[PDB]
Amino acid sequence: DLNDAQLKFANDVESRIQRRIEAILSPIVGNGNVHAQVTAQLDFANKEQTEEHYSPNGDASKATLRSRQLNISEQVGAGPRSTQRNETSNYEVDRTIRHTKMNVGDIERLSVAVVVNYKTLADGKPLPLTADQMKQIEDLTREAMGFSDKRGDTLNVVNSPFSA
Amino acid sequence: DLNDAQLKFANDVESRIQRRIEAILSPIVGNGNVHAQVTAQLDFANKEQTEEHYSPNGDASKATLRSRQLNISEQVGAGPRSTQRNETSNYEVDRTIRHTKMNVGDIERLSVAVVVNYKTLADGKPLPLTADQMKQIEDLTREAMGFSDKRGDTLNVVNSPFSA
Amino acid sequence: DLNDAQLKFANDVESRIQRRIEAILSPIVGNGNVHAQVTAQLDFANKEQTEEHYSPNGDASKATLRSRQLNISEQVGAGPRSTQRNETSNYEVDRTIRHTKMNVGDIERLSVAVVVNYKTLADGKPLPLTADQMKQIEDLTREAMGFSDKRGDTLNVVNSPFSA
Amino acid sequence: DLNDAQLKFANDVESRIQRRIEAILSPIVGNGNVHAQVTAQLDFANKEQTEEHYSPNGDASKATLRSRQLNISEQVGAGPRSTQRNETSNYEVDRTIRHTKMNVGDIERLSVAVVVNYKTLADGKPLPLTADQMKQIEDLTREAMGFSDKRGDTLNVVNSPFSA
Repeated sequence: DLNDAQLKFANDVESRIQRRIEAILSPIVGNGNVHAQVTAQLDFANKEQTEEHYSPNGDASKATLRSRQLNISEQVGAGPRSTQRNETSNYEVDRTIRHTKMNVGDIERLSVAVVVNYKTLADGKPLPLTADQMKQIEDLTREAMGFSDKRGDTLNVVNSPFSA
Repeated sequence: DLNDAQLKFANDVESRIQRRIEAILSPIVGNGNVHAQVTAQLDFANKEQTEEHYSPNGDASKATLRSRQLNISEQVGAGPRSTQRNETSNYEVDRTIRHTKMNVGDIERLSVAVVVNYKTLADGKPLPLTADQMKQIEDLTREAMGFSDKRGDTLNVVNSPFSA
Repeated sequence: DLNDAQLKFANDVESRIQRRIEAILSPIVGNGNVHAQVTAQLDFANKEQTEEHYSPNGDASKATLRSRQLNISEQVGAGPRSTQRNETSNYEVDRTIRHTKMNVGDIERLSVAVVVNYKTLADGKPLPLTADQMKQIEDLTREAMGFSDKRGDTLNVVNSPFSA
Repeated sequence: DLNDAQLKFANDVESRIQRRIEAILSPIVGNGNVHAQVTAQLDFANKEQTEEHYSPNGDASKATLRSRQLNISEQVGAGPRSTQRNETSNYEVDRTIRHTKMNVGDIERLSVAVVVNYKTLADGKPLPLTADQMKQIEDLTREAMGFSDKRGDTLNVVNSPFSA
């Protein structure tokens, strides 16, 4: 029931990422000379979070006060000195409440496998690509897939001649 | 259901960013001599936040007072001196409450992949572009995509001859 | 639903900024010899704010009083002196409450990309523009776009010959 | 009843992982020259979790205070010294409540078995593949299956000639 809807959601996301990669990889490598497939680890767990933050007021310069009683006594007779300080302070503090409801269906970790073809010249020899072109393909695929390191995304692009 | 609506929202945003990039990249590079694709990491999490800020009043110059009782006693007989100061102060403080409801569907991180063609002169030789022109294309794409560093936007523009 | 309305709002704002830029850039550079595109980062977050400000009254010259009790005693017998001052003061303070509801749909950051053509004389040679003319175009575009530094606006105008 | 629905859910997930692997393994190894089967250990246990986190306030620099009473007495007569410090502090602490409902049907551990064929040249000799090609197949399968180490995923790809 709901599981099938989630699976179809994942399939559509993967297909659209695949198409976005293919769109940029087509003009330079050529139609059919590139194949990519995407798998997506998604987030279907309902989470609700409330965050409370208090600004520190331990420093007297940023401390906000409402009432303060400072009783000071010094009975000098060091000799028979007698110092007494009774201090009472009531503070008002900064407060920030944030309520967050995470979206259901977010992407947790995306791994993408891309395979490119060789280059057959007018003679027909399948000449492999170069390192610079491979790096360009890797960068383009990283851009298309929305590659990020916090998610833990992995990308692998290899070059090999396609079968007949 | 709602996930499909969010996905269509993302697709429309990406398509419009793509079209905006293409619009400026067309007059100089030429029709079809430029291809770009956009992916958008969006924000579909409902957040509500209330912020409270208190202006500090620790300095006597900016401190606002309502009532103040200052009892001072000095019984000089340092000898048998006896100083006593009882101070009570009630303050009124500046207060700023901000209530914020973040919009659903905002952009978190935008990464854009742009590929340009080579230059075929009247002879037909695919002459590659220059560094200055590449920098101009990068700047134009950054302007079109709304490039920002707080979001974490990444842009990659590479030059390569298009396939037939 | 609402997201589409917000997107159309952004598109209309961007189109009108584009048209305003084109309107002034047309008479001097010429029809079609200028192309500009605008992207707008907008504010669709409902914010409500209440601000309270108290005028400081720590200086006796600007302090407003309602009731004041000053008991002073000096029993001179420094010898066996005995000074005692009990002071109680009730103040009335200036107060300013400001309630603000920010508009939904305001502009946060505007970045604009403008491209101009070269100058083809009667012979037909595409002569590039000059530094003074480029500075004039930059100033005119800044004026049209409502360029501001608090927002974080970025503008890029480059000169390049248009393609056929 | 529900068990059959869960089993069909597992079968669909396994079939889609199998198809994703086959899709990338087809262009290079060839149609029919690759066979893969997937088994999935799934999560059909309803879990509900509430998490509470308190920011530490043991350091006076990050400690937020509401009321503080500090009575200090020093009766010097080390001699007949008498120090007494009575300190009472009321704190306000940061608080974060997270409520999480894990999705039913998540993947716990995925193990995948892939078998590839040999290479029969124009002569017909079944030449085995190379180490580099085997490593490429392993990497592609890891990418397709969403291989992860936290889950405990295991992958085994072996090379052997297919039977008639």
